[PDB]
Amino acid sequence: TLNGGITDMLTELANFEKNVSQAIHKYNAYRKAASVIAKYPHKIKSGAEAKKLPGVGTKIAEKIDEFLATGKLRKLEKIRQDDTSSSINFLTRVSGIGPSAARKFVDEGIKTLEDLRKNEDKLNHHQRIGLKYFGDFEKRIPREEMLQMQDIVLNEVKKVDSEYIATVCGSFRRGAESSGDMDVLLTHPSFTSESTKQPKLLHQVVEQLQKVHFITDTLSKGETKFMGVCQLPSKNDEKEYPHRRIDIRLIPKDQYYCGVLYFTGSDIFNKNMRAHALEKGFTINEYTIRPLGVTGVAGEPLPVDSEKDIFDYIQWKYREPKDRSE
DNA sequence: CCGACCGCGCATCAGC
DNA sequence: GCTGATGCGC
DNA sequence: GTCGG
Ligand SMILES: Nc1nc2c(ncn2[C@H]2C[C@H](O)[C@@H](COP(=O)(O)OP(=O)(O)CP(=O)(O)O)O2)c(=O)[nH]1
Ligand SMILES: [Cl-]
Ligand SMILES: [Cl-]
Ligand SMILES: [Cl-]
Ligand SMILES: [Cl-]
Ligand SMILES: [Cl-]
Ligand SMILES: [Mg+2]
Ligand code: NA
Ligand code: NA
Ligand code: NA
Repeated sequence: TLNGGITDMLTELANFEKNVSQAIHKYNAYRKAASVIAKYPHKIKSGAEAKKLPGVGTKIAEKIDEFLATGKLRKLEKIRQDDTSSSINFLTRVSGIGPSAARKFVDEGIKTLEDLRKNEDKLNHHQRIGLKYFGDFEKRIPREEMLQMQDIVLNEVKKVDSEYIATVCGSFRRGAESSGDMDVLLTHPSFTSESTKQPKLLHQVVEQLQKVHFITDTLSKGETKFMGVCQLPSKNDEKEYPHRRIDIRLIPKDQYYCGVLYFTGSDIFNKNMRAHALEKGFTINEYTIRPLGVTGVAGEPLPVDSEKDIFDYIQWKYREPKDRSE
């Protein structure tokens, strides 16, 4: 919040480039700058001071001067007044509707929450659930509620097979007092990078969760990735809790650390760390860390027995989850 | 300059 | 049916 | 939009 004005501005510019301009790199450029400045322990007094941080170049430096001077940015004021941009931005807030779909809907006159509702026939399954819970997915989840959700999931998973290990990751694992959703890493001895000794490993869990009415909907589902909706049970006479987004990722047991590193994030932190890995000659995904051969082709998985082993490989001092919130 | 910008699962489409 | 490109998301 | 070679 120290530099909240500036970071909000950069985020708005990032989302604009992503949703309207469909310019992913400009999007990521603004995000990075926002991230670097959010972490900066001083109240920025000028663009120049900001340019000193990696990620802030000449352009963002100017915008920061304009912002610090007037408390606003013309580029944004104009964008806010543009109907197409505003429409596209709004629609992209529905889960399942990205930049393309949003622009197409607008081409059909479907630009508001009202238009989306009377045109359900024009939405795929995911987008349909996104609209249904449009308001709920906008609410944050207090950590207290994340703890109740954690307890349900672990206990339910345990009932299916005592050997399943479910680990809540994402911002929750990073210690956040509130999370946008719940992220669950799931492992089972029958599933290793070596073999899948038992089928329906993810299915059984999803099934058990739906049975106790925890999982309410399904956006998408595969052998290793589940993307849906869940809701805590409410007591007698009390207003029921909001529906929450939930992701469940089944990863080979023997590749847990690369998996938990990945799911703990943050997303930006992962991008920076993977980028750094490359510079050091490695490549990192959710399954392994491999060296980059002379020809650039990835080599064989390197042995890993902790998240720290991954950090060491790329010559980075270990960073506890709570400090990976970039 | 100017090329790189992390890496991957699922849903959906077009071409065969 | 399949493979691959594209959208969307984590 | 920013950066490093
Ligand atoms: N390499 C990558 N990894 C990624 C990426 N997007 C997401 N992720 C990883 C890291 C996230 O923590 C994790 C969960 O995804 P989530 O969106 O839930 O992020 P949280 O950190 O939990 C913030 P919250 O608002 O939900 O509290 O998935 C990506 O582009 N590239
Ligand atoms: Cl771009
Ligand atoms: Cl503004
Ligand atoms: Cl691992
Ligand atoms: Cl791999
Ligand atoms: Cl921590
Ligand atoms: Mg999350
Ligand atoms: Na800079
Ligand atoms: Na969306
Ligand atoms: Na998530």
